[PDB]
Amino acid sequence: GVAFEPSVFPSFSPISIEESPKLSEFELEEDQAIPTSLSQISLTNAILNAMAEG
Amino acid sequence: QLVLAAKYIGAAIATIGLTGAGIGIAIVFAALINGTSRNPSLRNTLFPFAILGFALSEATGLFCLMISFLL
Amino acid sequence: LVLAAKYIGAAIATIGLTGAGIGIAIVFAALINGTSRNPSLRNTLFPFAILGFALSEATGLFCLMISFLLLYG
Amino acid sequence: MQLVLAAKYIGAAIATIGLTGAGIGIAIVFAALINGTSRNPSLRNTLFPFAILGFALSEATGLFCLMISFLL
Amino acid sequence: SSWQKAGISFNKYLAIAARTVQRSLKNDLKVAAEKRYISDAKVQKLEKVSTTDLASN
Amino acid sequence: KVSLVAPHQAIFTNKEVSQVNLPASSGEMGVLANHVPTVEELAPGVVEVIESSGTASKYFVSGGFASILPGSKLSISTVEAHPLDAFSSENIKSLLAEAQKNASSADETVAAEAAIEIEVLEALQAAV
Amino acid sequence: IYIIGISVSLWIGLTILGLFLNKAVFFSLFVPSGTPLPLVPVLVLIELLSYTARAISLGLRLAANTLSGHLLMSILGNLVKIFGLIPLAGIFAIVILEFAIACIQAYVFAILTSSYLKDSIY
Repeated sequence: GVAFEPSVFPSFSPISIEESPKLSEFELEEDQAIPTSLSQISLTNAILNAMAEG
Repeated sequence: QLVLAAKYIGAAIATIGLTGAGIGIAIVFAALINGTSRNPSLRNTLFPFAILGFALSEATGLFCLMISFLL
Repeated sequence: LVLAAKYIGAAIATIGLTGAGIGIAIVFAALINGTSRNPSLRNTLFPFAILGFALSEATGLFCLMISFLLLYG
Repeated sequence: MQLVLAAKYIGAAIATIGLTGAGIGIAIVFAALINGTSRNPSLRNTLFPFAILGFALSEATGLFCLMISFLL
Repeated sequence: SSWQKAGISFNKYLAIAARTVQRSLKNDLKVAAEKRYISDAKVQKLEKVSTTDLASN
Repeated sequence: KVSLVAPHQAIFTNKEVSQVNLPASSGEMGVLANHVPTVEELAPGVVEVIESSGTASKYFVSGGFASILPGSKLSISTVEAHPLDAFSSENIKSLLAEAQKNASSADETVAAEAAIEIEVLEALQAAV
Repeated sequence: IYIIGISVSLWIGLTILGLFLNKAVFFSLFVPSGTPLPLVPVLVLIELLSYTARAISLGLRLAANTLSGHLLMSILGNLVKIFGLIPLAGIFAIVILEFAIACIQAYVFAILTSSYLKDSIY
């Protein structure tokens, strides 16, 4: 509550979210948008958390 | 001559049960091939249920074949 | 008459070919759909398809020998 | 009689063709109960009561068809 | 819906459903809630240090 | 054990729950004790969480992604989560009437946005 | 047309089997998937045996098309004895499907020959 530090957070794309190790452990609908929807929702969540901390 | 004629036709009507034994060996292999790609049921685990499940489905074909072969 | 009933044993015994013909396509449908999910290509799913097809084809080979033996012996 | 004895043996084989519906019926309820119990959480109740009652209804077709072939 | 044919992804579909549910609720319970659906930010794509036209929807 | 955390406040936070029924994309799924892993998208329905007895809290979620971990953990991440008593019947009829008249009346994304708002307003008004 | 179609299809099947056997004299043979098992020579119902079944299936298109046109004699006596306009719509749909079956049979025969030429060079 006095000092800060410059951190960084990586964001995966749609091609890297479906190529994980335990990505097939949960029941996900392969017919609908599941790989592209996970990367698009994570981009807005990571930008809001970084802007709030900044 | 009626007893010898019915013995030849009995070997053909008893072979109608091969549809369940032939499709049953492939139904157990289709679920094991699709489930092994989900990572990682390879060595043992799912291999023991596929070997034991195929022997139970093949018991119906071996028992039905002995009836037509006993004529 | 034994020659009249011998010809009928080679026609009704061929009814078991429906399970052997559909079994080869059932194992091939699961292997083709599972290989497109990345990356069961070399061995794994390809090696189990050769061994799995021999078990389903064993019922058709045993049923064909019964009808073939009545037409010759 | 020769005609009465020949029809009794043929009747016991044609009536036994209905075992395919009774045999596959017990496996259809068992396949849904095995896959449904893995999705949480009906194991000893809920789905356990419908599986015991559902198997008795499917087995009624095999018991009724067996009495016809046994009495012929 | 059919949001895959347009240029709406998962971020634009989730923001449209949250803004429509807040406006359809109680009008008196809108305290500290109108600022989460209104922004004055702009976007301008740069090239080479020149930039093009500034857009803000 | 639930982890229903929104993007403005925390509802479940700590693991102190039992059963929870949330509307997903397919059907109205419901988590029990040791739930299986299922990461399905949540639709605009009612997300009720039964607290042991009949102390359930009906929370009208706006849609998100119900994540179920393998260690009997349910993470219901939604954008907005409000109760059923925080909505008005007179104000809900004004939003549904304006979205029906604006649908199929223009071009661009004006007619496409009115179809999604009319379907979400009709489901919340029928659960009173 | 029926006897000439079966004789022409038998000559195409013998040429496919002779071309694959001539290429095996200088490019090994094998032609069998091995996966730690055996009894691969007993299931030799392809290559040589597949040419006889493919020639009878492709050559039967000429006999099947003539059977659809010859079936109009039984429906002509009943329509000249409900309204008879239902036979004109049914004969037009069967004639369009029979003419379109020639293009599907020609594409199926060319696809079967592509698998034999690719496997003989691999």
